[PDB]
Amino acid sequence: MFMINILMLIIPILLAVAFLTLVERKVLGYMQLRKGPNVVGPYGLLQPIADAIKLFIKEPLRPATSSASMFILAPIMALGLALTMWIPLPMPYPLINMNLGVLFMLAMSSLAVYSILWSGWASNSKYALIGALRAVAQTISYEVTLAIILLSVLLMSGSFTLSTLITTQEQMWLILPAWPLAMMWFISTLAETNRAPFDLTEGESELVSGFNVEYAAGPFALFFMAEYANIIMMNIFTAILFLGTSHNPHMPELYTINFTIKSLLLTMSFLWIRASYPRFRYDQLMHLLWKNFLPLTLALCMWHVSLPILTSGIPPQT
Amino acid sequence: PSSRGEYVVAKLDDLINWARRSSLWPMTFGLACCAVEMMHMAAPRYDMDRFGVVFRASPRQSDVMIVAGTLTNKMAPALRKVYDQMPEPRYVVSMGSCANGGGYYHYSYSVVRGCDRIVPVDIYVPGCPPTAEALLYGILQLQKKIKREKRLRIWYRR
Amino acid sequence: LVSNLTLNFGPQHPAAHGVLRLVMELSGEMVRKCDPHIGLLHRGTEKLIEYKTYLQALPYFDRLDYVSMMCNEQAYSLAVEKLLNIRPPPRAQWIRVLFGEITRLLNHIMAVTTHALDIGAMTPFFWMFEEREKMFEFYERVSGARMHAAYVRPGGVHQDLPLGLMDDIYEFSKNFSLRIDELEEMLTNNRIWRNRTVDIGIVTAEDALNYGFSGVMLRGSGIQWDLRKTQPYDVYDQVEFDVPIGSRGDCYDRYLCRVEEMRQSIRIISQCLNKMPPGEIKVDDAKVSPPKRAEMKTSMESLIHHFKLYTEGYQVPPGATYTAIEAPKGEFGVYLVSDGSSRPYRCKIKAPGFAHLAGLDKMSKGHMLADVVAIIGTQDIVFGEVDR
Amino acid sequence: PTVKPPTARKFIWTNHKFNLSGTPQQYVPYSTTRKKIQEWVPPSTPYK
Amino acid sequence: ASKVKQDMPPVGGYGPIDYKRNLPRRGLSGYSMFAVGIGALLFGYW
Amino acid sequence: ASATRFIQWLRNWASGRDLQAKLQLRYQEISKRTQPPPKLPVGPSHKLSNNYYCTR
Amino acid sequence: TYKYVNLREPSMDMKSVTDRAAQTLLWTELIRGLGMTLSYLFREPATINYPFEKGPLSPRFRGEHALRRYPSGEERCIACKLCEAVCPAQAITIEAEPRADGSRRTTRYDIDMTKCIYCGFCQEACPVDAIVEGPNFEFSTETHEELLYNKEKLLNNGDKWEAEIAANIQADYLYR
Ligand SMILES: CCCCCCCCCCCCCCCCCC(=O)OC[C@H](COP(=O)(O)OCCN)OC(=O)CCCCCCCCCCCCCCCCC
Ligand SMILES: C[C@H](CCC(=O)O)[C@H]1CC[C@H]2[C@@H]3[C@H](O)C[C@@H]4C[C@H](O)CC[C@]4(C)[C@H]3C[C@H](O)[C@]12C
Ligand code: SF4
Ligand code: SF4
Ligand code: SF4
Repeated sequence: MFMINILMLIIPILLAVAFLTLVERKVLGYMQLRKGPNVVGPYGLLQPIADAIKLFIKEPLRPATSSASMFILAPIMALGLALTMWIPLPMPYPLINMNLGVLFMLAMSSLAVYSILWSGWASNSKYALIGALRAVAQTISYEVTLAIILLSVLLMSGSFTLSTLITTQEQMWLILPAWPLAMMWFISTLAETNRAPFDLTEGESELVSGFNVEYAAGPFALFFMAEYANIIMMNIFTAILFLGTSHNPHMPELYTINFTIKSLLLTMSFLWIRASYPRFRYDQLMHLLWKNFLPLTLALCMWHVSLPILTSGIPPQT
Repeated sequence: PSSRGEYVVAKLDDLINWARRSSLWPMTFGLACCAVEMMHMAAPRYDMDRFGVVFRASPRQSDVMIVAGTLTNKMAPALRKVYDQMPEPRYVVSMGSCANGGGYYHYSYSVVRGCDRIVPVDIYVPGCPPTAEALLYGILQLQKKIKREKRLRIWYRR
Repeated sequence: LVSNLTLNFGPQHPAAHGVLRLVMELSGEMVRKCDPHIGLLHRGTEKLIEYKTYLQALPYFDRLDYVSMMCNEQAYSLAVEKLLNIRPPPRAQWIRVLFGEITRLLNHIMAVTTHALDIGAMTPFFWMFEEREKMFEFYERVSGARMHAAYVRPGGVHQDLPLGLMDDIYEFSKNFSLRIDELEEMLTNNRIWRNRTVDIGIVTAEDALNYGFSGVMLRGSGIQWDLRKTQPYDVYDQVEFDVPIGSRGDCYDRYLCRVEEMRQSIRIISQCLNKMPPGEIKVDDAKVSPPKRAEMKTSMESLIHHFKLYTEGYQVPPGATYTAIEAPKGEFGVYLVSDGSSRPYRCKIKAPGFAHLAGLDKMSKGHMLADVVAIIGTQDIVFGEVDR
Repeated sequence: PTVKPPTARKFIWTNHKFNLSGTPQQYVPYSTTRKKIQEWVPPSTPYK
Repeated sequence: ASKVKQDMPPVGGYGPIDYKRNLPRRGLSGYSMFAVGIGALLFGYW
Repeated sequence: ASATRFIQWLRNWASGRDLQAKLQLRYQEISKRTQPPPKLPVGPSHKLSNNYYCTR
Repeated sequence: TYKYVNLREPSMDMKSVTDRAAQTLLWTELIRGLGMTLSYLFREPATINYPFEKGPLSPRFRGEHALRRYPSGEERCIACKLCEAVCPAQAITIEAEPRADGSRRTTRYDIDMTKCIYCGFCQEACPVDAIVEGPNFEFSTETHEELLYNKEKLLNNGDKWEAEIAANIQADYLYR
């Protein structure tokens, strides 16, 4: 019954990533005064299937890889970690109920930079690596503020249990008391996943080749599935963290509906933002963190440690 | 149920063909003027993406090369380089007089008289430039050309 | 010379300007040397023009700056007319200003939107090519071709405006300022866009003139120079408009100048629609301009002139002229030499993009690699005219 | 065309045909001129 | 035949056409925006 | 043009403009595709007398 | 007459400084940019449903070439070679002779459609409206050889498209 419950989490994730690609192309289209996919299946509902079948029958590129082992680890590591990040999410009950769910998710996402680093080193092209190194410095940079911001929030929740975040926001969303942190959190999840205006990997491809340049259609398609899995998961986490739905233990499915709608609307705000702004230059997205977000994140971390004490509002430990 | 091998191969062939024509990611050499009409084929009025044809594709994920402008002798080696890097199945669409056969610089010393001297071409789109609608007709002709492929059916009878 | 990165836009992206091979030396993120290699769209156009009559050579000028089709035609026509010593009639001069400003709008939409598209701002590109698509219809209704009209010819224009065109142009112009405003709601005050353009590719006024720059590249640095105002050529002395002038000489001022030129073009188009006069469209002189198809099938003299005009062509008196116009990209000029026959002896094309691109190395000094994309975009380079 | 029918000419096609490219009815170019230089035909007579 | 029939503007000219930049100024002043933001924090903290 | 009033209010508010006054699309404010035949004028040299080419 | 595109001096009162501080920290202009994109999502797309819907053209449109006939059925072309002489791309090749009835008619009329620039000079130069550019723009082919038109092809195009071509000439011949 648990093996089933795992496949009731893995398979639906892959299908959501499949149909996020349709939703992305159609939302971008209508913001650009066009229709987007609407020919392959009714309203483009078969576009993801055609793209999927097309890529896996495509002739593979020539690996020409320096390290065969690290060539195959990178996609396996990326895909496996992306699926693993979903096991502690309370929707409203987690698949695995962890007492340190927040650290488990924070710790697991820190390993996601190995896929970037390995594939770049295994690519066998010198400009591919400098692409991977530039991306890694961006990923680990915006992890810093995510950890500190997450630390600040958990000082009003009182635990690392992800299901305790629901109880904290039973009376009111944490978006009110922590909107300065929700702003910098939301951006850092854009930069964490390498999304516009932070998708320097795709934008500067000609200047510096991206790390995923060497993989064939099938293997490259897997790198891409892991990347939207993270984007959906980081907005599900954004919803639980700052827009906590109320849980009625007799009607759990009502939580799952209201919860799901909030996850989509943030996930479609990623698409909304992609269609609205130009890209950052690399030294500018490093300036934004080390010289804007980090000073404010540290000041608000100091504030959110002092505030519970001076208002007598320290949350329970249990 | 009961089914022959011939029937199975015909249906699988229809599946892969439907996928390949439904998801045509084009690489575009915007060599000259004809690239401007290629850009109008992506703009709102025609919107090639609604057919499943992505606006921008990398050379090594592309399915079709669209040669939109004059191919000069200085540029010909680079175009053949890109063509070789493209993974199969690969198709070339020749757009406009210049690429089709040299056009209005056909008698020039610096111009390749047609891109079929460099790479194999599947569809020729006439015009100087072809209208965005004329290019769209050409791409839809490539989809029908792909629909009629019989790779599996031939393989069975080998 | 930490490393030399030979950047070929051979695998071209959705820009369509052409293809540029750029050879750079990157001492880290910074750029120390930039070396454009520009033979890839060289088609021998100037030599081919020597084997064509003056009329046969005109379509070559559509295909130079292939986003300024009717402005390139006007430069050729103004040069040939000057050697012929003839004058186009007043109605055609207004049609040539009217479509000269519709062409300026066409060019700046491509210039600003593809500049922004390269710097990641994809959406305004789609917003504005719905407008360019409506402008392409004006081109097709007067000439039959969406792009290469071949409409502006020495002596005037090929045909008269079809009935109902001026109303449709007015309807387009009435809604168009709002379209520009939407574009500025996404770029003018956007901090990301400003960070990518402000104080990038600065050019001093003194270095601009010596390097041969023209157009926005001068006016961004504060030089008060516009050929339409100082050396007017059609009816531009009869239309009121202001020249936008920059103050810092960076990309952001050049971006602002172009966006303000689009507004002044709509201002001019408004005056052309109201002041359009009646009359004929081509010089009433059949040894230069072909007669009407009705007269050619009725009159012996018209048939003879029709027969000779479309075979030998009109002969141009011997002489050499340098004619330049304020093209959207800059000063577009032709040095045209006539040996007295019906085919030009030499036709040298002065492309504003030729000098601007040569000035890239100067502008790129002390900038990151990602800035070079912004510098090339603000120059508005199309390789049809860079190479010819 | 219902309100404003096209003028009738006997040479105009009655059955419109669509693009025949890639089919056994496609158009194949060929020269429409007759031979220029005629060759002298040797006599069948053998006498030496 | 009939007097010349050409493409001409309607008698009286066309109506005025806007060309000037118009970005309408929206939103509350600087002071008000901070007060609304800070007011929300206090309500959330309370 | 066929947007309900609520959606009209929304997109007007988001952009800060009265979009319905200056719609991007064209409906029936465009010229008719069929127009009356023209009668174009003749040039200044269409004279039956005092029109010697040597003086122009 | 010139104007300054960017010569403002920012005000240095506290009220204005706070306005820019609020803008810098609260991302005001960035939200405004998000508003414009949101408005377009609820605007109607400009896309048309090709091939069921087509983009508007005019009578003057320059498309595929065809050779025309008189109402009686005789070919309009008299082999004057004015089109061949004018053709900027040298796309036209003509040969002629006296027909069996002594008429001045071509025996070869060819257009290399891959040389042609679709400029329409040949129809401007024809004295008898024999060569025209039709309204067809959908005739892309799979092989290069299918784009080298001989006389039969262009005569067949005239027979195929005469109904439309004649109406387009009727609509524009007065402008010409
Ligand atoms: C009583 C004590 C209580 C304690 C608090 C009291 C004081 C509270 C008032 C202070 C509020 C702090 C504001 C926190 C937000 C972060 C501010 C910030 O970092 O903005 C500055 C940053 C760069 O600044 P820059 O424009 O480059 O200026 C030049 C550099 N000096 O600009 C940027 O961030 C650029 C970001 C670019 C990417 C933006 C793309 C998305 C924009 C739309 C998202 C809308 C918000 C989404 C919200 C999601 C919520 C779930
Ligand atoms: C990999 C995935 C198939 C996996 C699956 O559904 O099981 C397929 C389905 C749709 C595809 C996407 C879209 O079809 C097209 C997108 C547009 C750009 O070309 C980038 C790739 C792009 C983002 C594609 C990435 C990937 O190949 C996708 C996501
Ligand atoms: S075919 Fe015509 S439009 Fe295309 S590149 Fe050549 S000259 Fe330009
Ligand atoms: S349209 Fe122009 S290039 Fe084509 S055949 Fe006629 S004259 Fe020659
Ligand atoms: S088509 Fe016209 S111009 Fe050409 S040879 Fe025939 S009659 Fe003369």
